[PDB]
Amino acid sequence: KTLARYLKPYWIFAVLAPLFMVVEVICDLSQPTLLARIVAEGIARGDFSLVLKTGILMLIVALIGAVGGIGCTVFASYASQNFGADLRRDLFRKVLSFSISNVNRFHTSSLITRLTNDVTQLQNLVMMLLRIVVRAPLLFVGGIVMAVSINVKLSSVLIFLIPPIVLLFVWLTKKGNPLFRKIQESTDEVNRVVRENLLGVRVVRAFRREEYENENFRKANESLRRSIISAFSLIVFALPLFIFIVNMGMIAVLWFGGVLVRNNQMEIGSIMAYTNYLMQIMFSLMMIGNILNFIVRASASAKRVLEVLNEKPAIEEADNALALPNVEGSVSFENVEFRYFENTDPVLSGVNFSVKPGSLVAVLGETGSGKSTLMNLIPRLIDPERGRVEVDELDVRTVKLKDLRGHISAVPQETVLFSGTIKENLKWGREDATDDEIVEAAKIAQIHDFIISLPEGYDSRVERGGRNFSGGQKQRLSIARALVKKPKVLILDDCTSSVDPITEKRILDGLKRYTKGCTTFIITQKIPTALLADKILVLHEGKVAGFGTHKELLEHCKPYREIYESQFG
Amino acid sequence: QGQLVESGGGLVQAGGSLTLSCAASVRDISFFAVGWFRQAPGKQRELVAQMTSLRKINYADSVKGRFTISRDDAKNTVSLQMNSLKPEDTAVYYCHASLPGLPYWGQGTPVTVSA
Amino acid sequence: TATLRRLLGYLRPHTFTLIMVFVFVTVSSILGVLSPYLIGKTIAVVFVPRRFDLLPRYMLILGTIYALTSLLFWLQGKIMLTLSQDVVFRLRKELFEKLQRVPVGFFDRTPHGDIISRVINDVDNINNVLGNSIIQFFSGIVTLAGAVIMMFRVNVILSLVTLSIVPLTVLITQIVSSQTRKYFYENQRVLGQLNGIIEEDISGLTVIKLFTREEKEMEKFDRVNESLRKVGTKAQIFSGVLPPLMNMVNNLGFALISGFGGWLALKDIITVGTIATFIGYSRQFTRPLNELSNQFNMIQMALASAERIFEILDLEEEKDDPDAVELREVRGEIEFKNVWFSYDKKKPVLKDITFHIKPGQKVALVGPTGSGKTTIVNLLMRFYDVDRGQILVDGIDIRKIKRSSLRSSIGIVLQDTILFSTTVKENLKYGNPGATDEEIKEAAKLTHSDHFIKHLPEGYETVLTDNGEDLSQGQRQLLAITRAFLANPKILILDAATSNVDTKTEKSIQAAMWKLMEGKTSIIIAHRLNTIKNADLIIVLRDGEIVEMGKHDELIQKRGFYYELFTSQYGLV
Ligand SMILES: Nc1ncnc2c1ncn2[C@@H]1O[C@H](COP(=O)(O)OP(=O)(O)OP(O)(O)=S)[C@@H](O)[C@H]1O
Ligand SMILES: Nc1ncnc2c1ncn2[C@@H]1O[C@H](COP(=O)(O)OP(=O)(O)OP(O)(O)=S)[C@@H](O)[C@H]1O
Ligand SMILES: [Mg+2]
Ligand SMILES: [Mg+2]
Repeated sequence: KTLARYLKPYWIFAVLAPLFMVVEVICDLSQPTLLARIVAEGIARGDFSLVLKTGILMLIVALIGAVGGIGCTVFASYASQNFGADLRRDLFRKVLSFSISNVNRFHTSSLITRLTNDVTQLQNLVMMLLRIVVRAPLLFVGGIVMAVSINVKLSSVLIFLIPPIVLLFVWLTKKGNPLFRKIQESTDEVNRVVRENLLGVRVVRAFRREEYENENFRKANESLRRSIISAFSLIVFALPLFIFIVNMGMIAVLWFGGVLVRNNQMEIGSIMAYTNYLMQIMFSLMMIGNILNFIVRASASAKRVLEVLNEKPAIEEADNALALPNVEGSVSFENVEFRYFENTDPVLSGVNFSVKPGSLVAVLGETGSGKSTLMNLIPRLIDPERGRVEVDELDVRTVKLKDLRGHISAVPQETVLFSGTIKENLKWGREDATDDEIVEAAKIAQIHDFIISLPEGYDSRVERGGRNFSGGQKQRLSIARALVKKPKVLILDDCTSSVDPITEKRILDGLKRYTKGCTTFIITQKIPTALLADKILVLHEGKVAGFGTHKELLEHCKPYREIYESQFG
Repeated sequence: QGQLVESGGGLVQAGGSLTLSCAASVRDISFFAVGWFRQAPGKQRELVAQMTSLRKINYADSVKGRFTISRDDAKNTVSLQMNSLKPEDTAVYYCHASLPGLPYWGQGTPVTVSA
Repeated sequence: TATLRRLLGYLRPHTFTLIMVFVFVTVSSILGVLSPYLIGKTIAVVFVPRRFDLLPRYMLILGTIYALTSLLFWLQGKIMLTLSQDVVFRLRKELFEKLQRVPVGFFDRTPHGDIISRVINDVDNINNVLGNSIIQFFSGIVTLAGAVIMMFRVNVILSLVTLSIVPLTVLITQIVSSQTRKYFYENQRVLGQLNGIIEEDISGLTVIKLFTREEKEMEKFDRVNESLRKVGTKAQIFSGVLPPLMNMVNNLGFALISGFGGWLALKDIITVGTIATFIGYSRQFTRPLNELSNQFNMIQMALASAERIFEILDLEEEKDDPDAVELREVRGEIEFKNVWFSYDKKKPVLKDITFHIKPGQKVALVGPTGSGKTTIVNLLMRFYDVDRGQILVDGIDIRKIKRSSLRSSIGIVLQDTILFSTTVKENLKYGNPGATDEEIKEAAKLTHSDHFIKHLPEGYETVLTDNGEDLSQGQRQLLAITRAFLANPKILILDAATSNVDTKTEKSIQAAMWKLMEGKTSIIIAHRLNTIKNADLIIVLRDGEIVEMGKHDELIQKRGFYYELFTSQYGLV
């Protein structure tokens, strides 16, 4: 029902599309009889004055139907395509608003099918309807009325012919819809199988399990073709049944027709006219049955589209939220407790510590502590179940998302670059950042040395995933991109994990120099890189281990001593 | 980089006492383990006292109990106190800097036990 | 022209079943022409004799005729549906299996979304040519031939007037069909373009929300979406422009029948009865001609999509040497001989790479960012080949040994960790499918992986999210380390093995890790120099040249680049 809202602004083209079909059906049905009237007068009178004058008139009527016919296509194609194009941009906007969880509710491989194929199914429905939206009822309602004057007491037979025809498409709606949905569900599997081999082809080739994935694709390809033949069988089985009711209807006409001869209710030549009207009623009945078959395929695809739009994102901006134009960087945590799944144990719990603005903080701990998770609470990537996160001694939820995220920059643990060029990728933080600004940030991250040593400098092609560079270069670019945004709160999740110890030193000292009034946080694994920070924070198993100087944590904090031991002895 | 300066030494009577100071310049001791070695004419570089950054001392069983190690973190110097000197102690004492596979040796302080 | 012959080329083994389709469609069409004529002929022998004389007798005859025709159309549709889906299935299978043969040098440069679209959308697009367009074509050619013989029986001279417009009918169809295929192909490439942004943005949305590129990626989408809208309308209009344009040619045709039947009607020749009868015969000839002309234009939609299908099938795939040797009794001998490699073939990445690794050696490849360490590893895995140089694995050259046997001897742990979306157990089981749970659980307990698997909702049977991002970044690494250690190869590559893994847990594996690493050749890449220091050979790389070589202690006293690299770890001077 909500799908009509996208067809609402293009109602001008939607109302003119069936209007041209009325012009078309009139210029095609009345023209052969009108041409015969010219012929009829051509034998009655003849001459140059009557035959040649009507010869110009017949060419005009043929042009009206031609423009009326092509006019129906143009007014419908524009309406069907604009429905789909505006539906896609509204779905993509909703998928862009989705949180990491909302992208994992519907599978990443399913969302692609929803935003393309499921749009196309509804797009074809608008195209199929608009053509026979006025052609189907006018040839049925207008078809029975012309036959009403010919048959007497045979109206009861016509009314009794409605329920078996209604049952034919109602059964097709009951069994059809779940089976037609299984097609769009099986496409998500071949979508996933292809994406698995696409993202990580090097893993498949290294272990030679190409034949295993070939078998995995064959198992999903057979699953798709069998899901199609299961729903389409309903259409094949409805064909001999629907055709037989038309034949049974003709049998009812012939049986009752012979009785009318005995009673003298219908003339000897009246059977010719009624057989012509019967064809027009059955052809119009077939027109409704054809679009209804598209409806069961479109309804299964409509559910998939609407559920993406009606899906509330896990992270939402408050209606009465106050936008923050300036952020000081006063990071504070008040008994923060977060869990991903109800059945599993808490990831983070009882975390309470205040952070000074401008100061560099080193965060250390074992693999699976909650370093990345806690750092995701600051730009509101995850909402806690118990406790609250505070930025500038005010809650994160009360501050507008676009305003809050604009002041906080981060360097993820798994660096992911996108399509375009180095400059096109770096301008993610700030598109308004001029060449002079973006260069100085790259001189901090040591990447500028290499940026210029490329075929087109900052305009050197960067392929999806950053895969067209070295591990450390992707990482080196990722640092400079966060510095470009010019933050007041900075997050460095394993900043130099794929970088050499010499460049590592140059990057860290280059940061402190350009973070004089920015709350910098660095998730570090190394002790000598952790000493560069003012206050060293420790995390272990989930809870906060210790917050203080290096001299304090060696005697007080127990897990800190364990990490320190593996590096010095 | 690394640099090691040795203070003290000289000659002392048998069954006495002496202090050996090992100063580490352009280096911070607080992170690496401290070491002490000795080389007598015809003897290998045998360990005297070894102490890791986490405070864990391992003296050699033949010099054990008598010798006492000291590390002054604010001064950045490692001291080795000698108690009751025997004729076996007549060797040139060396200081050692640890770090994971990145060491540095001392110059050598003179120690001669008279009988 | 060529694409059509190739498209129908998949129906070549189906010919035997297709002959039956031609038989069943012809019988049903002949019964479909006789049945509307028989009801109008026998009705004259109903009004004259009346009563139950001939009225109920003809119902049993017609009842069997209408039942046979209804069963014929059902049988036609049922056997075609199976054949249609099997041509689609084979086309889909031939694409995925071609990708597995195609080199890596395609995957990185081409967008992923366009590849998915070419299998999910473009093969779903060739469903309008199969079944429905096949039955109608064979029904279309029989009715056209069946009516042309009827027209020549009436008048040979009058049939030539209706045949003189036929070359002009083919003329207008060929102009429309050429443009219809032109716009429909552009529609499919832009669909794949849009599919590219969809896939790319979704797989990396966390990054987008972090740098607030919501409107920027929306405008990046809207630039392609509005372009898809502008080509989409042109494709749809041109597809449905032939039926009303052909209706105009029909109406102009009947205008000439009445036109010529007016000037000639003035003379003794041409009667009123002859014009009305010939119109009925021309109508039975125009109807299949309109359908065959429209079907040829409707199959252009599939022709444009199948054109994008053959582009992937025409791509140059990975080809082994004809004298491909399977490496038996693998030891672990690795040797490079003045290797020179470049990715873009313009800027040389590796400048003279030469070293010798004996079997059962721990080699530590070290150096700064973008040196060429991963490149040396990728060349060894034969993902890329040397421009001028030699790689000799166990004495035989890398080119002569088949990729199938070369990768059988080497197991890897990639720099950027990639995981499948199956159970944890099935993910670790990759590289060695013969591995029992006793092998899997004991190995995972040694690499500290089992510590976090027993805490998951379904344990070892916990179905992982795409790339396993539902775990910590280090946690994923420990999974990949086991996977390769389970695959048990004679040569192992630990390229950035413990980057995201903590210094404490990394040491906890080291002892048990080396026990599994003994009696095998392993090349380990790391910037954690103090962990790789105990390796049998240390190769220091710079710009793509070997600068320093030998063992740790020898290289420290040398005060070279390795010393500068090592001392840089500890910022205490
Ligand atoms: N597929 C590729 N296409 C183009 N250039 C590439 C590609 N892969 C790597 N490079 C370049 O090749 C050089 C070396 O790349 P790698 O072998 O990945 O580097 P590395 O020694 O592993 O360095 P890290 O990962 O940053 S420590 C760099 O200059 C890269 O930019
Ligand atoms: N999206 C998620 N869904 C479920 N569990 C998660 C998710 N992200 C993280 N976790 C779990 O949360 C715990 C801590 O995760 P992280 O914050 O990524 O760890 P970490 O301290 O950064 O460790 P590293 O990345 O390996 S240094 C682990 O037990 C993870 O399995
Ligand atoms: Mg992490
Ligand atoms: Mg690398």
